[PDB]
Amino acid sequence: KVIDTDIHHDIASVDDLVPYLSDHWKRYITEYNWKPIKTTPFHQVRSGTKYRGDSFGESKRPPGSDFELLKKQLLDEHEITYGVLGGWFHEATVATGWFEFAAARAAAYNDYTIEQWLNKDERLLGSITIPADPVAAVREIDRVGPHPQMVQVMMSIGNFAWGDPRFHPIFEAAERHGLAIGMHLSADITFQGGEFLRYYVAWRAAHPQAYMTQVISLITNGVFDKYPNLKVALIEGGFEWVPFMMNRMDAAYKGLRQETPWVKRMPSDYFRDNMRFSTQPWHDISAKHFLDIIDMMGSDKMLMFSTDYPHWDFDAPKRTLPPKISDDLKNKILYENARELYNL
Amino acid sequence: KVIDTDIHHDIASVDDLVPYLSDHWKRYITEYNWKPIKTTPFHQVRSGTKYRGDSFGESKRPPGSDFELLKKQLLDEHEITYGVLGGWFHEATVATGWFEFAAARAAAYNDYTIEQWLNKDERLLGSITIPADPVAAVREIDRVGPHPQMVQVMMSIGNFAWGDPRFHPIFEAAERHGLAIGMHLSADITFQGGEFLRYYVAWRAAHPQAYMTQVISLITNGVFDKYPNLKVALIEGGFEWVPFMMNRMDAAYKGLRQETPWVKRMPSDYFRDNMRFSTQPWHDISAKHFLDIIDMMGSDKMLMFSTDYPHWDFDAPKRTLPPKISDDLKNKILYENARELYNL
Ligand SMILES: [Fe+3]
Ligand SMILES: [Fe+3]
Ligand SMILES: [Fe+3]
Ligand SMILES: [Fe+3]
Repeated sequence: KVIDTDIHHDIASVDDLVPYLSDHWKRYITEYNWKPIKTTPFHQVRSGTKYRGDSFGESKRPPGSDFELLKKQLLDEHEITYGVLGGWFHEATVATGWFEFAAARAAAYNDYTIEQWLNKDERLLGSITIPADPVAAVREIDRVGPHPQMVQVMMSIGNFAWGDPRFHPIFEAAERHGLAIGMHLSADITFQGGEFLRYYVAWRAAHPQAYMTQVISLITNGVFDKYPNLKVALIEGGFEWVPFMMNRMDAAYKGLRQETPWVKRMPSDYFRDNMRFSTQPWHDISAKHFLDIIDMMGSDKMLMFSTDYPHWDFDAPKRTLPPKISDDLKNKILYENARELYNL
Repeated sequence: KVIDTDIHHDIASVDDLVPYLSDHWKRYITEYNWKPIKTTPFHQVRSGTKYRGDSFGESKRPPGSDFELLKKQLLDEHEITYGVLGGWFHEATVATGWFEFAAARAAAYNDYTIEQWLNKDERLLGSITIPADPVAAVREIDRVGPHPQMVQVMMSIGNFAWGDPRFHPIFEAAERHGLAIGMHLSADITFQGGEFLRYYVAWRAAHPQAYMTQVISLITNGVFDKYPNLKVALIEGGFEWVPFMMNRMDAAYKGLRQETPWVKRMPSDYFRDNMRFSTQPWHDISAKHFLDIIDMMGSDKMLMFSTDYPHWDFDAPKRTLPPKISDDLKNKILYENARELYNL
């Protein structure tokens, strides 16, 4: 009855990666003291920062890194049929130097998911962590993509556009392996002139813009005309802006499609046929206003559920959707739209 | 019946500025052959580019640089009661160097608008062109803001955020003079990583994001708590995304408001009380979807109309709103909302 499309399991220590790195790269952790950097100059102004208070546990363990707490607190407690692990490994994809090392960690992150998460539970599905280098990412996708519980290539949203023709081999590898594209913000997003907007509360209100840029980038570069069977899940960008983007791009393309002649359809088509959007973070939306938005969308196949466990704005699956919506809709958003996406 | 809030008068050539510049800066046009730069690597793939086919006339004159044609084709032809001239002078405001000269051009642009446009027709109103530097921007507002037909300070949208405390002296100087803030895109907006997104059709699709950052920046830096009678006109960024941003910022703020303790109201109160949005460019929208957007806004006082004369996606007043809406809403969008905004 419910498929969770955004779960952030984690490593509890950078040392969890040493057992999967070649001996060259083991040194960067053991001897050269490599730690992952995040560039966001701010965070949630609350105790427990980005997490639920009850996700840390008693062993001082980073939330999301304890498999057993994941099982109890989320999979069992909230009756999850299938959870799509997102990871907390975006750092390797949005890395700004040491790209060779970054590719090594990508493979290392995926070994850790397969061996310490996917293989320990049938309800867990995985996303492939990739470096941004298209050659290495195709090489990683070919490596762990054949895995049966691997459903998604994770294109972490950074300060570049995935739909650029340089990354087109990565989409082809994912279609050649029956995978969807997941897309989730990273913490490094900046905006015009590269500024962070001074406050986390402002940065948080802005970052759906980066999601919007990626859908424009996928559509205008003809990614969906080249691979019309590829689907892309936008995870945690919201969805209330979606009818606006559909209308704007349709109107833009009615006058000017000759600039990108490889785009054969109307942009709102690729929204219905090739893209899914998570409902998290859910905000109090009346059932009248929610149904308006579905109607402005022209489909009920486009929304999916996610909890974002273990993050502070966690959404519980029986407490989020407006109660007055049809059970048919309720089941499509809670289960069917995702199940179709992941061939589940 | 109609107040047009986006009209783009222009100079015919950089020699129109020379009478209004000091001798020092005359030389930059006379001897050093200065020409404004725009950085956009693309434009509309169409004959006439960004302009209407009938806007050039037969003089080879730049569209919108011809007072008499603007009168016949726009003010008279479409029966405009008041036009808010927005100019095409954002280059001075979004200048990236030679700032001292940029201030001088700002004044010369305003001198041009006053002497050759505002003082030649009573249905015309003006925006104040400013340099970005807040000291000299205040100097210019003080100098030309007392002109009886100047209703707006033009805060041209580039690759920075106007809500920054750096700029608050400009906000204050507008309110002290009884002027609103206009906010219109530049040619020079980029996005994540400072990229342009390869095709003008993509760039068109994305530049509403920059409007989104401006309204976030205004709220979170407390511009409207500092000046609660100050109103801002987002002109040509669209409006169908207004509901999503009001709810996104309201959800953020319920939980994180102590980060910005100067923000005393709810974000969506500022949207209703402090912000006004243009309808251009108008995309077909059903009557019910349009009314659902207004219900979602919680106010019928936020939408205004503009033609965007002389650009290629010009809207005509008798033919843009949903033909099924009440005369009460039609008059509020076409006239009343702007008339309250500009104390007209
Ligand atoms: Fe997430
Ligand atoms: Fe989150
Ligand atoms: Fe305009
Ligand atoms: Fe325009």
